[PDB]
Amino acid sequence: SGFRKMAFPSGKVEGCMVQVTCGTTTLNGLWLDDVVYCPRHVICTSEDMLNPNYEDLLIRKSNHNFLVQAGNVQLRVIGHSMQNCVLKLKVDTANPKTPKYKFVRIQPGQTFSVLACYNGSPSGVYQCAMRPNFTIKGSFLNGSCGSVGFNIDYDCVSFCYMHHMELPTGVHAGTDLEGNFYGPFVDRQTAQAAGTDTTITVNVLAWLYAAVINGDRWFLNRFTTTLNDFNLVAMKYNYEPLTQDHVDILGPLSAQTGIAVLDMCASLKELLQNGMNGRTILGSALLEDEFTPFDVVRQCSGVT
Amino acid sequence: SGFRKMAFPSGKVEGCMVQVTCGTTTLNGLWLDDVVYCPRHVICTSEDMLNPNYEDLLIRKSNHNFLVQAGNVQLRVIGHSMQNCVLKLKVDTANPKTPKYKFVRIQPGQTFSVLACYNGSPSGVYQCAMRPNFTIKGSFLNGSCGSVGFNIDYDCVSFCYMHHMELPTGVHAGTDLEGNFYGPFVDRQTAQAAGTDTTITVNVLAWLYAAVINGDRWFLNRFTTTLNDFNLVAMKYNYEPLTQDHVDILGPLSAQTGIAVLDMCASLKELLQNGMNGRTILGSALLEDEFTPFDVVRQCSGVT
Ligand SMILES: Cc1ccncc1NC(=O)Cn1ccc2ccc(Cl)cc21
Ligand SMILES: Cc1ccncc1NC(=O)Cn1ccc2ccc(Cl)cc21
Repeated sequence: SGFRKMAFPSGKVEGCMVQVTCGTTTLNGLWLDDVVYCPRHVICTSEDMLNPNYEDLLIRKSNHNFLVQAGNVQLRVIGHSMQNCVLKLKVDTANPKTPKYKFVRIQPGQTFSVLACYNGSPSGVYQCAMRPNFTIKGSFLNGSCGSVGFNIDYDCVSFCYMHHMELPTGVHAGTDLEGNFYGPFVDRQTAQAAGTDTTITVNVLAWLYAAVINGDRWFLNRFTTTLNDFNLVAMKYNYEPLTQDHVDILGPLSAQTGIAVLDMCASLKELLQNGMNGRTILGSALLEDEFTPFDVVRQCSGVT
Repeated sequence: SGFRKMAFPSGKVEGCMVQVTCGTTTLNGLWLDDVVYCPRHVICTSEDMLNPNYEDLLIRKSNHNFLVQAGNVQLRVIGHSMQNCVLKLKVDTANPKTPKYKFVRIQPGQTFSVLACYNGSPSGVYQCAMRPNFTIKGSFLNGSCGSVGFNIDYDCVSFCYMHHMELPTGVHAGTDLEGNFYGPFVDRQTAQAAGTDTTITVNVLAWLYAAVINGDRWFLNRFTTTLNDFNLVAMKYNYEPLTQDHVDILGPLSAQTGIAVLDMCASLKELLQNGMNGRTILGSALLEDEFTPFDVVRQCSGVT
């Protein structure tokens, strides 16, 4: 019992974190096999960020200009290439701590763990969600660039995010491990406003199922609804539209609890229309949307 | 920017987790040097839990009855002893992944990270606080016993908690690494109700300072208060009394923000008396009390 915002164990990713310095800029790198991945803005000065021409800036850089330090030892850089917004630094030594891994590009609403690092050293781990506006609400300071987001399935680490920047509104933007930004963000110090941060409805329903499994049942009502009726309410509250795909993904939670998905939708509808009335659900006074149905099943079954 | 419930990186603790089986009971063990620490109820059957005599039960156990598996390899048990509510299993091999460590007994209000494990394997990491009633609001299922709580200062892991049980109310009870329970709990399947779960006032104030540092300032008011006036309000709301020791610990946050501790107390007083009025602070609709002043400074400065 109990339901917590849980992150994946971070050891497998800690063994990959390195420090990358180019000139006067130091950020984090991810060392997998004989390649170190890092944000391409490591080649920039803060002045360059206003309007950087990365191909032109990169011409003035050689293998020896990229200083890569793993723990306290220096890695020898034998190649460097730019792939979208990330630099790939080929080193002469394969990372002995390389776990089994994949690079995946996640969709909005999907959750992942972040290992926040500074100077190649881990500071902490927390759980995030890729927002519907393709930002993440992380906790990052200057020097955190290159910190990565990931999921783990038994022994395989699926890297899904690399941190690049903070928007003027304090939210965060970054890329997948192929260097493609999530959303329309660009790695330049320019006006980049985020779109509407809508609520991930399917995750809120998953979290309502987690609450029922853990004993918080006060919000269960005598009503049901339809996908179309629910979605009218969800539109009004800036909630993502619920699809039959989402209903299907909630199937196992519906089966475990004996509460039909549409009945839970009706509970969520009343919660949206009437609020919590000073009450809490899983220790929260708001509707949590950063647990997917898979995270709920995982945490409620104890997958390791 | 951004403020998250952040856990310590868990790698150093993952390298210590082992599986301990005695008869038909399997739980987690913590392997440090040549000793494996685990809850003493590993020697019990579920029937034994109603009224166990641990010294008597332990007499029927020999070194070979404790099966300790680290990853997929078996550790040889050359000694076993009971220290309070934990068993110490001396093995013939020192854990090669033993980090620098200490055993500390924390006080209520102090926070720590939990590496939840099942069958000696890590499932996730989350941040906890030792409640004022000496329970923890964790996320643990059957088989999680032996999962540990810890803090890290650069390279030293301070182990502070080992999970033992869930109370009938879904809250959790456990010991320090010397086997002494936090609070008045005993390792027996008996009626154990928890005392009042009061709010950790000093942590709420630390989190209000974190909110100001991150831009959430709507709750700052034109008022001040005194320790005695504040404490009258704190009593009314089941908040822990604020001492001059707590004011002193908040000093660095007061200095960074330029907001006197008593002025922040007055903001907290109005928040208690008037509620949030449907507004949020650091994405929360309630007053968060599981960040200490040290956690706020740490996260807001980027200590690794
Ligand atoms: C300071 C901080 C806090 C949290 N997370 C990241 C950062 N760092 C930055 O944002 C660095 N940086 C500055 C201008 C700019 C433009 C584009 C890009 Cl990609 C990076 C940029
Ligand atoms: C099931 C579960 C979920 C979460 N956290 C822990 C557990 N396991 C237990 O509580 C096991 N167990 C059962 C009876 C009893 C009495 C005393 C003690 Cl020490 C352990 C006891």
